[PDB]
Amino acid sequence: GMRVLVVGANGKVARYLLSELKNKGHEPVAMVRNEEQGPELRERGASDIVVANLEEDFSHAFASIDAVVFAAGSGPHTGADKTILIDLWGAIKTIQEAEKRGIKRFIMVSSVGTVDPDQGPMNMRHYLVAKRLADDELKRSSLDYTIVRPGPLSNEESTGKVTVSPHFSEITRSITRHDVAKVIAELVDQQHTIGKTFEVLNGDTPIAKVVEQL
Amino acid sequence: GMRVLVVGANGKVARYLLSELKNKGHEPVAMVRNEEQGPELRERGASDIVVANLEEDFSHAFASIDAVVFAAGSGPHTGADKTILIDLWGAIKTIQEAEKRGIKRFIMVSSVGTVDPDQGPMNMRHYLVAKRLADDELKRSSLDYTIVRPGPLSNEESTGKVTVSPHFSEITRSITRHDVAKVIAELVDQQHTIGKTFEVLNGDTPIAKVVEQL
Ligand SMILES: NC(=O)c1ccc[n+]([C@@H]2O[C@H](COP(=O)([O-])OP(=O)(O)OC[C@H]3O[C@@H](n4cnc5c(N)ncnc54)[C@H](OP(=O)(O)O)[C@@H]3O)[C@@H](O)[C@H]2O)c1
Ligand SMILES: NC(=O)c1ccc[n+]([C@@H]2O[C@H](COP(=O)([O-])OP(=O)(O)OC[C@H]3O[C@@H](n4cnc5c(N)ncnc54)[C@H](OP(=O)(O)O)[C@@H]3O)[C@@H](O)[C@H]2O)c1
Ligand SMILES: [Cl-]
Ligand SMILES: [Cl-]
Repeated sequence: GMRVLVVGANGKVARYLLSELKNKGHEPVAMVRNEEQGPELRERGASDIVVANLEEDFSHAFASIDAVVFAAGSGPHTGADKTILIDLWGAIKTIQEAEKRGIKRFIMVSSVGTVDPDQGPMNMRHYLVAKRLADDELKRSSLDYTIVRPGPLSNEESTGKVTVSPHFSEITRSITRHDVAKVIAELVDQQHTIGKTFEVLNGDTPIAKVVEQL
Repeated sequence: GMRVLVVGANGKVARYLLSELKNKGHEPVAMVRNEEQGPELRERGASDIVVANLEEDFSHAFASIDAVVFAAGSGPHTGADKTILIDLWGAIKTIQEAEKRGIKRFIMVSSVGTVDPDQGPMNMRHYLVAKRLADDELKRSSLDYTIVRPGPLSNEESTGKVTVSPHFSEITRSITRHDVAKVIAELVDQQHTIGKTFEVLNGDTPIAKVVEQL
């Protein structure tokens, strides 16, 4: 059972992820910007709460941690300034802090669209570049990484069933946030998933079996 | 005499740079987004004009080129989306295109503030990260690079006199855009400046002598 720091722990995927990690026998440590978000994240599955901000010194957050999941993001309501500062620069600093501390296991929540950002919708291209460049920083690191690139996210209830590819030639489906969380929790302690980058949609294959074959 | 592609050739520094390169015996090739900008850049010193856009396929621009100067930028009037897409992603693609083609000589026009972007003014921090990460991409490349980090830019007339440092412990001065252009033109064909990153302010030392000692 790993102590897993969830960076971005108040987000929609992350919230589900706290519960998925708990029920896999892990100890989810939720990182939050303000202390008042903590009580409900404990109800959702967090073992511990750490109050830290990616824009400030957040090194204290990484104390006694076995694995990091980067699930943070600025979102569609803050500017492209925050896409740079959170999704890209924040991720880069989380990676450096994990190396510094010797935390080997790192799961990146990325996105489809990142293999070829210049072919993505112009209105999204800045986001896709930010995600891509963060992925590349992880790929250049010494960490035991896995990069999960979900398709378009939905808020439907979990199906428990997905499809994966190193890279789909087209994206014609969505994935529920519940199911992304399930995928991450399934692979956090799977050594055979180290060094893997994959895209994930809802589909027909049970999540446990998909992860077995990654 | 080198054929020097000036990326961002319609900008304020770049415009002066066309003339500085010409009068050093180089052939400045101005890259512009639209053809109508070309006639005046020829008057300012350009030997040739190439019409290309960093957001589209611009590989044709790099034909018959000996050196690249990246002097492009989104500016304070477009969004942080364009800081990502031009200053960072555009630079990254220019670097890749230079490697692809075997163009060895690359001069980056960067900025002070990049050694420690989190200590810079919050309103500028996204820009400083973009510049920093572009600099790091160049530093990881196989190119014969020089990175010039000017201080705050001014539109005063050239003094011809500067101060340099690997990194100033404080910035209490500006530098004219004329003088930045002079610095770049001075070092483009100087082999001893390869692998050098430095900050540059106006000061007391003639530009030729500063470059001799880099
Ligand atoms: N939308 C899509 O269709 C789509 C597609 C592919 C990939 N994705 C990616 O999937 C990820 C997870 O999705 P999601 O729906 O869970 O996103 P979300 O609900 O926006 O989660 C983002 C979290 O990041 C946190 N955060 C923001 N700034 C922070 C900072 N400075 N320090 C620490 N935390 C900070 C937020 O905190 P607060 O609670 O304080 O706001 C929020 O809880 C996204 O981040 C996105 O990049 C999305
Ligand atoms: N302001 C400061 O105090 C300061 C301090 C330190 C460093 N700097 C850096 O110094 C650099 C040079 O300064 P400057 O004053 O010459 O800037 P500038 O006048 O804004 O020059 C930027 C140029 O980039 C071009 N450009 C924009 N998008 C492009 C694209 N997609 N493809 C090709 N070209 C594109 C613009 O073209 P158009 O002519 O079509 O607009 C413009 O000519 C800046 O880029 C900045 O990063 C500035
Ligand atoms: Cl793609
Ligand atoms: Cl600095």
